[PDB]
Amino acid sequence: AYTTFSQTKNDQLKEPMFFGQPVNVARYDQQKYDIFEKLIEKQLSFFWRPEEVDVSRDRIDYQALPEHEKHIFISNLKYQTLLDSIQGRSPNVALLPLISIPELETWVETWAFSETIHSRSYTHIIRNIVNDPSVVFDDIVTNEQIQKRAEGISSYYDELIEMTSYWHLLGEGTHTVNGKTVTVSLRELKKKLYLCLMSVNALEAIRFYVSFACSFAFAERELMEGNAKIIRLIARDEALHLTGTQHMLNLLRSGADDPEMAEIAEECKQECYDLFVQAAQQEKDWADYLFRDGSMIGLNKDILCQYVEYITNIRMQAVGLDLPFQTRSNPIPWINTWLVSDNVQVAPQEVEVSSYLVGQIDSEVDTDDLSNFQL
Amino acid sequence: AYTTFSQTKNDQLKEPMFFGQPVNVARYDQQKYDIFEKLIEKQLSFFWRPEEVDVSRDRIDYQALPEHEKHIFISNLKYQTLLDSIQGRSPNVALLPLISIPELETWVETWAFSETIHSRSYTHIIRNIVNDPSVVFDDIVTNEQIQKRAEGISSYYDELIEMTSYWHLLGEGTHTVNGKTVTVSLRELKKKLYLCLMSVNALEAIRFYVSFACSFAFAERELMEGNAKIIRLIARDEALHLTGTQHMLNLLRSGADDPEMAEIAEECKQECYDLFVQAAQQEKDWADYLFRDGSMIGLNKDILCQYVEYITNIRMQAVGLDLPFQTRSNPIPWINTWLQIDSEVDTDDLSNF
Amino acid sequence: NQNLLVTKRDGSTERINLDKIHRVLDWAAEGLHNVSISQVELRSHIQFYDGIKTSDIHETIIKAAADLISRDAPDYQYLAARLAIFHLRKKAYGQFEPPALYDHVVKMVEMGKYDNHLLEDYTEEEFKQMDTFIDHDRDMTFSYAAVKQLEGKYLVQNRVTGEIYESAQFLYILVAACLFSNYPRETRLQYVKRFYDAVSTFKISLPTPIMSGVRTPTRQFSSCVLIECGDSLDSINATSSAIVKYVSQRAGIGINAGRIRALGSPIRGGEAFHTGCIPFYKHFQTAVKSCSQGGVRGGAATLFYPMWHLEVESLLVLKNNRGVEGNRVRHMDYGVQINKLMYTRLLKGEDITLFSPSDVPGLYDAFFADQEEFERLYTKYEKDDSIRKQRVKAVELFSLMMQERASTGRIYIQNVDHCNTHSPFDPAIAPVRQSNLCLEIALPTKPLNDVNDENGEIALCTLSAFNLGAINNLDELEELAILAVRALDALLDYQDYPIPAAKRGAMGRRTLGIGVINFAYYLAKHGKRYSDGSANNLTHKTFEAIQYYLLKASNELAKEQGACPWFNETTYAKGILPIDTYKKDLDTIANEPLHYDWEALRESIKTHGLRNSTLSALMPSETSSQISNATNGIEPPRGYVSIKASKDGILRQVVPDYEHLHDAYELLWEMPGNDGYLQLVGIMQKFIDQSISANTNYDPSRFPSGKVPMQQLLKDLLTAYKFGVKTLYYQNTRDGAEDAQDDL
Amino acid sequence: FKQMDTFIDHDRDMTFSYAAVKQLEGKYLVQNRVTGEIYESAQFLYILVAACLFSNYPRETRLQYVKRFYDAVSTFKISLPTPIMSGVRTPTRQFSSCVLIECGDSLDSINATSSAIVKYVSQRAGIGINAGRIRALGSPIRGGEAFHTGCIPFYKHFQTAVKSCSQGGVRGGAATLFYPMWHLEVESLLVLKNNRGVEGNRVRHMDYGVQINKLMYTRLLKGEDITLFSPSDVPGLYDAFFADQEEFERLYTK
Ligand SMILES: Nc1ncnc2c1ncn2[C@@H]1O[C@H](COP(=O)(O)OP(=O)(O)OP(=O)(O)O)[C@@H](O)[C@H]1O
Ligand SMILES: Nc1ncnc2c1ncn2[C@@H]1O[C@H](COP(=O)(O)OP(=O)(O)OP(=O)(O)O)[C@@H](O)[C@H]1O
Ligand SMILES: Nc1ncnc2c1ncn2[C@H]1C[C@H](O)[C@@H](COP(=O)(O)OP(=O)(O)OP(=O)(O)O)O1
Ligand SMILES: Nc1ncnc2c1ncn2[C@H]1C[C@H](O)[C@@H](COP(=O)(O)OP(=O)(O)OP(=O)(O)O)O1
Ligand SMILES: *N[C@@]1(O)C[C@H](n2ccc(N)nc2=O)O[C@@H]1COP(=O)(O)OP(=O)(O)O
Ligand SMILES: [Mg+2]
Ligand SMILES: [Mg+2]
Repeated sequence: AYTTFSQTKNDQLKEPMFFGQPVNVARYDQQKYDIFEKLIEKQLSFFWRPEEVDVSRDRIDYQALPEHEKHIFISNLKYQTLLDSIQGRSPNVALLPLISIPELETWVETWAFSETIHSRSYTHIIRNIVNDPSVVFDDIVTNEQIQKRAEGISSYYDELIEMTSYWHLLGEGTHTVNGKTVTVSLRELKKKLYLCLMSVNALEAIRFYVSFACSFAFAERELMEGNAKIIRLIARDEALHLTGTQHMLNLLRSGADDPEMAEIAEECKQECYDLFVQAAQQEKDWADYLFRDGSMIGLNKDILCQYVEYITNIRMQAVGLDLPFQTRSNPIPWINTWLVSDNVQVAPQEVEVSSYLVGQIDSEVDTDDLSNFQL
Repeated sequence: AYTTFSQTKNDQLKEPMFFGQPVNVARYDQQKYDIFEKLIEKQLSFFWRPEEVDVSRDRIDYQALPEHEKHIFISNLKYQTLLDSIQGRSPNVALLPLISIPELETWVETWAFSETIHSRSYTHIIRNIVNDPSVVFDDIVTNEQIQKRAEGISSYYDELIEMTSYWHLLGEGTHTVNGKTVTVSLRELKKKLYLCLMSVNALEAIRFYVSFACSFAFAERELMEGNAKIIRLIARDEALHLTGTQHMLNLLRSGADDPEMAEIAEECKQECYDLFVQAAQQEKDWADYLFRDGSMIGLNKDILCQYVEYITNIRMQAVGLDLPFQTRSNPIPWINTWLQIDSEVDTDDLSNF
Repeated sequence: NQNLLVTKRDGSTERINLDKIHRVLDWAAEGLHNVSISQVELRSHIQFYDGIKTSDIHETIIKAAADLISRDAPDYQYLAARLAIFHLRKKAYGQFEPPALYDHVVKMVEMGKYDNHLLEDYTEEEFKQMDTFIDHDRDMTFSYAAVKQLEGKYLVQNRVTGEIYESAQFLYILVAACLFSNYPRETRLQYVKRFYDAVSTFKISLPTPIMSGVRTPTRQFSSCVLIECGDSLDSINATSSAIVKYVSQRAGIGINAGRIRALGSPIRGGEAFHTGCIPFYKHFQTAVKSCSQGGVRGGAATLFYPMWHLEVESLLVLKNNRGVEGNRVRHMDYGVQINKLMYTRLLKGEDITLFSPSDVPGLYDAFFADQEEFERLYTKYEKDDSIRKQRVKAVELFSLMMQERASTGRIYIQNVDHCNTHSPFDPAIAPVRQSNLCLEIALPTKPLNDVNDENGEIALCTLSAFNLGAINNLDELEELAILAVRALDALLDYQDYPIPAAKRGAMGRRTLGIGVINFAYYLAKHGKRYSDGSANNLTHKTFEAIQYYLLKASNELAKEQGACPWFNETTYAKGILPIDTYKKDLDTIANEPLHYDWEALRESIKTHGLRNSTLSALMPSETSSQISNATNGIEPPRGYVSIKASKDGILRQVVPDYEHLHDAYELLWEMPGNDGYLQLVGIMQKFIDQSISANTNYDPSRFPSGKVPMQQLLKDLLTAYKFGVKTLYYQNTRDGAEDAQDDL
Repeated sequence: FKQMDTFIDHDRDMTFSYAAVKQLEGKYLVQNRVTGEIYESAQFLYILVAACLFSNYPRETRLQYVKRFYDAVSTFKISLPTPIMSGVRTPTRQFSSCVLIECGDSLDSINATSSAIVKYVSQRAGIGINAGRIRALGSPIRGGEAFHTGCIPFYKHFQTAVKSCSQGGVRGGAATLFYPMWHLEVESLLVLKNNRGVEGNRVRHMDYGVQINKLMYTRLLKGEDITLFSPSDVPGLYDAFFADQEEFERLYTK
């Protein structure tokens, strides 16, 4: 049975990441894996709110758009809103009752909070650019393409939650529920957990980035720059989320946490693959749905499909998977100006700056060293 | 069965607070209860990090303290660390698979994140005031005088989670598992959720404020100023969380959200009161344990017990419960310096004028 | 082919023809190296559909060329530029060859695009001669960012229909002809030709108001406006009206609002009580954001207040993203004013006392005028128990200020004592109490009681810059400065003033700000860097030459055309030179002797005077440097191929002379820290009449804990004070966000 | 003064009610706002208001007029606003209330309107602004020299002017803004007060008044379409919207 606080004094530097003793005391002075500590620190320093970006010009630029471009922008915003609404609640339910180290638990909670901020920001953009947002938010759960591009994540989450509840409630073995035989296997639970993590990786690493490219193409045409700043701030945290999922998957494949997980993942060099191929195909369908009434300068169906294949290859190489597409280059190199902020110098008196950290100061002041200072 | 994304486009403005259709999309332009949106906005407007507070002098101040004051400080820090280590994860696990309005879901997520920030701040203080933070963190679990409260607090969460799992797995009715009969009832699960929410309200309303008083009494002595600076922000966030859970309990009790939870609240008039008085007694006994081998200049067993009784009276009136102690003013005033339209149009207007 | 059909500009429909696109690309590719037309065609043809407009084809090829700008093939920066030129000409005249200058001027004046006076002050023959001066081939020397800024910001255009009316050479020649319109007919055209050759060849850089409004019938070109707000409702209303009137006319605003009494302060002896400065700050913000800067960009303003203000803790956090609407004003920048006393209180670990400015008579005036009186009054008032005050820890206040400056990057510093002791103006008569939006302008101001009050004084500064990357010798600054000064001075007699107080200030002081651009390119060409301190002597010599030649030009202009009307209020009138009042600590880091005869200049200034009160001020040149493809101001470039982002585009800019000088460049995030840059800034401030837009840059990955230490921030602040740095501009931070998507 | 004293009837003080007396103490009778002690009774207030109002009257009929007005007011037959009762007979001369300010389609007019709003809210006076003449978003400025960013930024400026002297940012500032129904931005102006929008596109602390005439009502009755124009693009339509209905109909049709 799951317990919020476990009365056994375990050593948390020797516990597995998942399927161990549930965490009791939240400590941050020592981590089994420091990568999650760094991710939490970076996410905290990356704090932001949509209210800090002036979006007055975004209304004017949106109302002057042709119908087809408005359709593209609003469809990407609606999909992102729904998926980040899902991503706000899903880690806390699927992953929290399975995590057995404090660092991963805190990272999952911080990641969920970041997704709530992202959903608020998408809603903020929609409220700003649309004079009646009720007509837009109501066409989200009923949109056919949005549903077709979203079930392949909630399904895996639901399966993981279902058999996690079964495991926490019955234990390993064969049991009889209402006369039906239910088998609870920790191997199957580990397999579902790996599959769900691989689905979340695919989502946050490919689908959200396709939507990001769609939103950034408008800013490349000197249109809707404040929404672009908001989306760039979102992508800044999305990089951290995909890095965290990638590390979670790679630590379960090398066997450094559980020797069984390595062979379980080896039994998934087709399933995990098939899932990524299906996600790429779903993105191709989404790209066809976006550019149905027309295309836009710098972005059409062919370019977005090429980018889908490129990013799928790039993010599948990072999790030890074969490349399902031709090894090519980036068809839209300008996206690199929206995800790498090292050489980006924005005009601060015209547009907002997206390169600020919150509370990244050591705060230690020694008055003795400052006293010996001649002004 | 719980689903992360429910395909039915329900009207979230008429859904119940809990036990309705699981939330699918988050709405910020409209809320059934705006209080949770205001709470989320206030929490985001109070965002802080432990690294923004200088705690360099805290080590020197702690090293110069007498043994019995050091004991009080470290026991208070251990209690706060355990309480917020629980409160970090517990709302995200117990309440998330039960909420059916987006605003409450978002508030619960933000509240859990803020509790994680509190835990990080406690770790920061412990690491900055003690040579090795192990002799405190590994002592938190085995400390006899804290584990009883740990069980008493986590039991409600665990029972709520277990019943929620049976409800989501089997549904309402009588079922047979491994030859034993399990009765899953929505009334029983509602009672469990109400009891858990009352336990959370007692935790963030009473248990944390005693420790706040112990931490602030050092501040009134111009000692451990960085610790006090951190605890001030923690207390602000606590007040926010307490307001949130108080609103949750009041809206469940009023019956304006669920015509069945009113009866459950009425039948908890003895169990909820027992839980609150048990929490007050536990804080009084914790105060007893704090000042055993000595006492502090501005804090002792007597005045701290009076403060516990005062704070629990005030926080028990707020959730519609009979006061269990005599009315008495605040014995430590210095702590107050540290805390629906149908849109249809016919063609009969042509024949108006 | 794919049997595709395009929509022509005249509305007709034609068949696809890739040969025309290839011909245009080859036209834009003349003389370029490592540029392939094939790649541009490959990235452009995939985006061609049925019924595509030819204008969209041009935009597609321009964008495809611009996306190829990189360190391996920097020459694309020209191919994407000429293409963008090709489109502008067709958008301006319907053809490539521009018309005759006289016909263009007449046609533009008819429809009201240009000022009528151009047709009155010049005859047809003079217009033909200026047409002879013109060389449109210079349009091929622009970079992609330069052309994008010209198209989106500077070229005369309809802001509603998007139609462009002129090219860049017409812009330059008409600015030159319109500045020197009133000059004697004998030497007028020679000055016009010399100024046009200076600007078109990128020797002198002009700011946005001048580059976008000199030929236009709206005649206001002061880049910087300084308005002082008084502790009065009438003063607040006048400040709001002046802000609205001047933002709409191509001007940024620096509001000094440190005189407004604190929250809770009595009004009229107790009849009413003040509600705080926050609602008035919100009023100022809405005044700034109501209009645009002449239909070019959004308005911006900076608020100034002393550090000892009673509400300083509330004002410090006004910018961060961690508040609500009732306690945050996030769309205006802020400047904290500090003197030696606050720094000493921080050093000694004592307390800082905050008063309401209305409750301490004389403290606010002595804050800027003289510091002995300020210390006496501050000490007196700290021991007075009948004055409302609040005591805070100096380390706590400074920590809060640096926390906010790090988190928002836009909490600027002004050392008021340095702004007055090392000032061209006399603190007793004309003290400096504030700065401009970008913290480079330091001019006297007087509060206004009415938008038409004549007792007030609003400071106006018109700017220009020297391209240090276009001068081969410092002596070349002799002529250019003259031109610059002359042009700017003529602009002062050409401009119109909506607020009479601004006219009073501009005609009394005649202040100009001439800065530099391409300083990083200059250092790299000389083989020096910011960090090691090798550039100290070179910076000393360069800025000594700049200040000497600016002063000489102003002195000649004064002895030819009369001295400045309020020249008696400046320290120059008493023989005091910038080489006299500089901070002495600068002697410990620079050993370079003066090369020019400053004694003869001092005697000449005493005898005749300066036409202008101020001449030097180092602006950031965020937008104007892009025209000449120059590093902005004195800031090192962030990358070899940097990205300039604005509402007018995301543009890839290559550092000048990247092929032969990439190893000699020092990029911003390759700097050990801030010591060398601050030393260079102090050496500059030794000679500059006004402040310098000096940035502080911190990368938290350069420290062991991954966090910038508060000790380092305070040490850098104290170091900047020690070397005489008047003001600190943006604090830039390396967030470390990197999700690289390069080829596999 | 002796004649007024014999005109005074202090028995009328016993005709007030408890809420009346509480309001009288709170805002009517002169008092010290620090010590909280009062100095005058109701009858003195009434008689002195009557005397001060009729001070510049001929001395043949001044006393009888004062007596009649005092009898009318003290009997509760004529009622006068709270500022009159709190200011008349006192050294102040600010007898505030509500002010109607019209704003033209000019920057000078906008500045003057904002200054007047600031000067009148500080006297705790309600504001009625007519900002319906401001041209719509996207209208040319100076023949295309600038792009108009709409009425919303100026409405926000007016709102901050109203709240400039308000405690806590937004507390006792009250204003009502008027615009015609046929304004080109009317769809974006009608939703200025609901929470469905962001702060950048919402002005929630000011009330709004939509101006309608016969043509809009008859188009609603017939189910036709209402056409919205920028007031600067239709010469004479804004003037005819109030003055001449037949002329407005002709211009609207044209
Ligand atoms: N028939 C065509 N097929 C393909 N591209 C064309 C064709 N005609 C013009 N273009 C391209 O369209 C771009 C823009 O051309 P341009 O600005 O001259 O407008 P236009 O439609 O050609 O009208 P016009 O030249 O008569 O003024 C050019 O780069 C040009 O190469
Ligand atoms: N001699 C030139 N050098 C550089 N660019 C040119 C030149 N002539 C035209 N251009 C540019 O090339 C584009 C098209 O030129 P042009 O109108 O002559 O041919 P086109 O429009 O492509 O085909 P068509 O002759 O059918 O109209 C325009 O943007 C135009 O400004
Ligand atoms: N009613 C008000 N509420 C809040 N602030 C006000 C009010 N009236 C004026 N202020 C502000 C405006 C100024 O910043 C400051 C000073 O008041 P002011 O405009 O000078 O009128 P005043 O001259 O009659 O009073 P004082 O003699 O005290 O300066 O107080
Ligand atoms: N720079 C600006 N940005 C946004 N709006 C502006 C700007 N300048 C003026 N406006 C608004 C204010 C008025 O509502 C409207 C007309 O302004 P106005 O002050 O009368 O200028 P103007 O007379 O020089 O040009 P016009 O004749 O077109 O009005 O446009
Ligand atoms: N006087 C100023 O400091 C402020 C003002 N300004 C600059 C940039 C923006 N977006 N708005 C403004 O109002 O101009 C000068 C600053 O000088 P520069 O920034 O260097 O001039 P320029 O690059 O715009 O041409
Ligand atoms: Mg006054
Ligand atoms: Mg006008």
